[PDB]
Amino acid sequence: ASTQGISEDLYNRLVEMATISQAAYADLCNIPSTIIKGEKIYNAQTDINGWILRDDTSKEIITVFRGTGSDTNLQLDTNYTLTPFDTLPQCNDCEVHGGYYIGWISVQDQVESLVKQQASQYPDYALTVTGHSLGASMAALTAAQLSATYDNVRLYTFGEPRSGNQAFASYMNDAFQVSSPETTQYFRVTHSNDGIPNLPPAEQGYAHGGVEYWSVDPYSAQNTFVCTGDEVQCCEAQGGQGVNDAHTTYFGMTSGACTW
Repeated sequence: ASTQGISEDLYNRLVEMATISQAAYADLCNIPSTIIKGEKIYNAQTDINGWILRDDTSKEIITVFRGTGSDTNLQLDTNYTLTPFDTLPQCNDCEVHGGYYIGWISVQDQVESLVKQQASQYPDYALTVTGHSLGASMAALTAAQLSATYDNVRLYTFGEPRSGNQAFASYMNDAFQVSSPETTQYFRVTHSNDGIPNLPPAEQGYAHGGVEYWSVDPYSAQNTFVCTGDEVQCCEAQGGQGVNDAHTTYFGMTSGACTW
C-alpha cells in the first residue's frame, strides 16, 4: 500500500538526517552548530569513514557513515556476494551484502566501543544511525547489530542498496517495528528514480526492509509517499539505472556539495 504525504515534523527529521549524510562526504561541512562532533570512525584498508555525534537538544547520539568517496569504497559497493552476518549470529540465516560486510567488520570494534561509551553516559538518548548510499548499508548493518543490545535504536537511510537477504530484512523489520509506519523506527528514504535501491537485484536473493519514504520532486512533506509491503512500487518501480542524478541529490542536497 501507499499514501501520499508525511508530517512536517517527520519531513524535517528526514531532511536533517539527509543533511548529515550528505555532509559526511566533506568532513561534516555546514552541519548545525548544536551537533557535537565526536570521534572519527575510520579504517584505512576499507576506507570506511564515519563519525559519532551527539545532539543534546534532540536527545540523540548519531552514528553517520560516509558513502563512496574512493575506488576502495567502490570495490565494496560492487561486491554482491551474500555473506553470513556472523557478527550477529542470533540473526538466524541472515546474510548481507559482502562488500558492506567487509566494511562493517573493519570498523565494528570502534563503532561498538564509541556507542557503548556514549549510550552509557546518555541512557535516555535515542541511538540514531544514518548514511547515504554505501553509508546507508553501513548504517543498516550497524543498526542491526546495535538493536540486539539497545532498545532505542533508530535508522534513517538515503539511497540504500538492498543490504541483505529476506532473513536479514525480516530481522530488521521486527527489531524496528516496521509493520506500521506509525511505529517504525526504520525510515528507508528513496528519491524519484534513484537506481541504487534496485541493487543488488532481488533475484540475486536480496530484499529491502524498512518503511519506504519516497521523495518525489518537487521535494516536500506533501510530496513524500509512504510505501509499505513487498510489492514493486515507488522508487523500485521507476526503472532507475545505477548512480543517477536522483541518487546523488536528496532533498536538493548533492553529496559533498556543502551548499546547505
